[PDB]
Amino acid sequence: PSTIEELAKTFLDKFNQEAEDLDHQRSLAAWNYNTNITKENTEKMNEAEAKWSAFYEEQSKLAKDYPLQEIQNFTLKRQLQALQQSGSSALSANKREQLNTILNTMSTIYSTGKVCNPKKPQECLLLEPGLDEIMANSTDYSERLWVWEGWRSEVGKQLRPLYEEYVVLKNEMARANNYEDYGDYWRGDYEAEGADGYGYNRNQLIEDVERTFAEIKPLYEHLHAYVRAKLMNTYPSYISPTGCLPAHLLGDMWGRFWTNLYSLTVPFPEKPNIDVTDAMINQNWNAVRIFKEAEKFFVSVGLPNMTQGFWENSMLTEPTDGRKVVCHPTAWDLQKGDFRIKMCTKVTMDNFLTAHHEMGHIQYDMAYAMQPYLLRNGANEGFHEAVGEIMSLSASTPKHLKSIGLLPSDFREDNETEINFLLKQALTIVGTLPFTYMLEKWRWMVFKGEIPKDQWMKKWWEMKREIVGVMEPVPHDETYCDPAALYHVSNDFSFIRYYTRTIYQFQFQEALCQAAKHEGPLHKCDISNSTEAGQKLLNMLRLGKSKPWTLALENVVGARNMDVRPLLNYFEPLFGWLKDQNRNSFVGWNTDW
Amino acid sequence: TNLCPFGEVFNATRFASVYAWNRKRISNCVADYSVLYNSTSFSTFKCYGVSPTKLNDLCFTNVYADSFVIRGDEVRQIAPGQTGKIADYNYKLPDDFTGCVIAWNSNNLDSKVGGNYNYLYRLFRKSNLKPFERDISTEIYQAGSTPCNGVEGFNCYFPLQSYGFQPTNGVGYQPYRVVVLSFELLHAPATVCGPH
Ligand SMILES: *[C@@H]1O[C@H](CO)[C@@H](O[C@@H]2O[C@H](CO)[C@@H](O[C@@H]3O[C@H](CO)[C@@H](O)[C@H](O)[C@@H]3O)[C@H](O)[C@H]2NC(C)=O)[C@H](O)[C@H]1NC(C)=O
Ligand SMILES: *[C@@H]1O[C@H](CO)[C@@H](O[C@@H]2O[C@H](CO)[C@@H](O)[C@H](O)[C@H]2NC(C)=O)[C@H](O)[C@H]1NC(C)=O
Ligand SMILES: *[C@@H]1O[C@H](CO)[C@@H](O)[C@H](O)[C@H]1NC(C)=O
Ligand SMILES: *[C@@H]1O[C@H](CO)[C@@H](O)[C@H](O)[C@H]1NC(C)=O
Ligand SMILES: *[C@@H]1O[C@H](CO)[C@@H](O)[C@H](O)[C@H]1NC(C)=O
Ligand SMILES: *[C@@H]1O[C@H](CO)[C@@H](O)[C@H](O)[C@H]1NC(C)=O
Ligand SMILES: [Zn+2]
Repeated sequence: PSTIEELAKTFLDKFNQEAEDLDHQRSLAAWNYNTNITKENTEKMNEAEAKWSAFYEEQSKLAKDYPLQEIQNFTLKRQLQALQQSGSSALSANKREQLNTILNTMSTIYSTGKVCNPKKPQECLLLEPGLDEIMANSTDYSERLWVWEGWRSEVGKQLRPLYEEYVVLKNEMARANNYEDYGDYWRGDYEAEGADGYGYNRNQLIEDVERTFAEIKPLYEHLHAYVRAKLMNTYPSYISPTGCLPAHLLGDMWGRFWTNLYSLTVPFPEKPNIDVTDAMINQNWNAVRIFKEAEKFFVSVGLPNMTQGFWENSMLTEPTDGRKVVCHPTAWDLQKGDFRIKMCTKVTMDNFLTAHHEMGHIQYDMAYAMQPYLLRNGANEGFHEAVGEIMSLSASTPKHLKSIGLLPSDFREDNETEINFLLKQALTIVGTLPFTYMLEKWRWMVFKGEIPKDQWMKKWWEMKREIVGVMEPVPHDETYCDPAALYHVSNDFSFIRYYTRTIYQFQFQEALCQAAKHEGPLHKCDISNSTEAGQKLLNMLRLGKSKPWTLALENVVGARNMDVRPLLNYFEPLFGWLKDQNRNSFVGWNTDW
Repeated sequence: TNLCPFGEVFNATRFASVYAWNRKRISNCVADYSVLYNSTSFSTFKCYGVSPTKLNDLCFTNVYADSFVIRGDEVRQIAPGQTGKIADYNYKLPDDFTGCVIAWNSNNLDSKVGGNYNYLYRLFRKSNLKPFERDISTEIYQAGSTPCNGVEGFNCYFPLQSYGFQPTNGVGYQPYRVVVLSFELLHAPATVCGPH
């Protein structure tokens, strides 16, 4: 009669239907909220999230009744695996009863956290709008230090017990879903099977991360030296020319991005940086024109143009009707050919670039819409934001800026502003790579139970010093939970995406800028007008999750795994400048204070 | 003699759901096929067997007007020799079809905010439709050995699902009305003609 695979194909044919219908209703609900804030619409969004959850859990149980080992078309196997491999909620309802409340408890702490200036204890400030500013705009060692320690104390020490329980429960859920720890579970997202050598094993992710970081270390070391040296001139009496960097003295509340150390690290301050914002202002551009120029970019490579739903239903400019709105750039796929973008766009160069990034998302969304629902997503958690960044890299090149008509045709690329730009790039892109690798390595080890709680923070900072070159301002006992002082950690999110995403793009860029027969420094290419780039790219964007992410990558870059060489290339100009500048300095950090 | 009622078909107020497609006979009458191929409302106008404009000079023994509402991306399924759930489980045309397929977008009437879930389609069926077959069953589809006790369950699905037509949807997921004109070339008396 009818095999397990045949029955399951039908099963998926039905799920897809009920899934896309109920997702489209959730999506429309969430739109009505994010774009118009009302108690009513908030309620309705929660209601639809409830119906959606119910549906997904029931279907996941039903999916587990079709034994995967009897399903044999790898495409179907991937869909079933996704549907049945959902069991974060697969243990005592009591576990889910309160051990979801601790999760909720954590977020509420992080969201309501308030630390008071010891000099003005009356002046207690929140993180989101009152401390993040200090940590980005202040040069006062003492001010920055009271903010840093106040946060890690008031909040981290509270979150410490919660995080401990969180670990034991999440490890139980993992073990339940046949995964060694919450670590193995999260590293599932990279697991793949199919064809020959196109498969990927969760136990390789560690290798490849480590391997690639090994190759980035030189670059980072030099950036570190250079930043240190400049920082010494701002914070002398605090920085050893040979040690690590104090954690509060970096760009933000964590050393996540060294982006806001530019004023303190600018290579040639006299030379200003290309800011088309004035051009756009004078040329009386508006939001629609930004997005229309974006659309042209994608059309010129051979990608489609935005749907009409896109223009009709998108929030492209903060509303004047009074509606309260979440002003954060998002790119929506509401599952029925309804694609949209929610962005309080303003006439500025940044918004211009991010419009190209977000439409990059929409373009991915549109390209895989020919795939079954469960396969409608980027090959892994890195691909989407890699694609978005590709767009923003081409859009910003001085070449592209001229062709658009925002530069002056006779613009000159002095090797000095090139260096300024490549530094700022490094300060965000390269800087976060160490931080990101360490943070996930600490979490992975904790989940594997290789860091006994008695030595949790003792390794946290130990590792910070060895890998990130950062040292703790004051010493912290095991009453602290500094890693939980990050939205991602205390709010239960994978962080390794941010690392892999980065290695992935430069591969992509070197591959598409290689098809456009671009000659010269990779940091200066615009894939514009290149249909060969367009095709190379589209022929993977369509795949979605339907083939193993290794295959998708190979189709574009020509390789099956992370290769840091394109990244290194993208920065090779900056790298040589840095090496000279640190010739008569020490590069490296003595691990200890 | 008299003019054919093509109006009542195309400009009909309420349209049918593809699984319950509606059929109307064209009695002794003459119609101007030009008013059809001279209107710009029509998204898809593909004629099989016949020459579009020469119809105004031809004669046919019978004409059948089948009408149903479908999805944009499914209009490609209503053509001779096609696979799909629409062409296999709801409305199949014969490989030797000799008629025309006319279709237009209808977001304006068939879609509503929150969605007009009134139009439906057959998702599963034990065997493909035969040319011009119709199936308005509502029996639980039994995919496996376990018998469906007239209730939906494991490997036991209700066969008909609802299009959700929200105006914000994409063209391909947007409502499109479809009229299929079947022309009968028989040795019998020809009572459907044009400009003689
Ligand atoms: C991608 O392709 C477009 C289309 O060719 C490029 O934009 C075009 O660039 C040229 C070069 O500046 C423009 O030519 C100019 O034409 C005017 C008269 O129209 C003339 O006064 C100038 O002396 C010059 O010959 C052209 O107008 C312009 N746009 C169009 C629609 O043709 C673009 O530069 C290409 N590259 C990139 C990176 O976008
Ligand atoms: C934007 O898209 C529309 C349709 O999606 C384009 O109109 C099509 O234009 C192309 C190129 O001339 C033709 O191949 C099609 O036949 C046209 N119509 C349809 C219905 O597809 C329009 O040209 C596009 N414009 C830009 C600037 O991308
Ligand atoms: C926002 O939501 C409220 C709910 O009370 C609704 O009345 C209002 O019409 C909405 N605003 C729009 C649609 O602009
Ligand atoms: C798997 O199933 C789909 C069903 O539509 C089919 O297109 C494909 O050829 C099958 N085989 C492989 C190897 O994907
Ligand atoms: C830093 O200052 C700018 C204005 O100079 C302000 O807009 C921003 O909110 C401040 N804080 C940051 C960037 O964290
Ligand atoms: C439907 O009405 C329009 C004008 O209202 C007309 O042009 C068209 O031919 C009509 N359809 C018929 C007669 O089948
Ligand atoms: Zn994004």
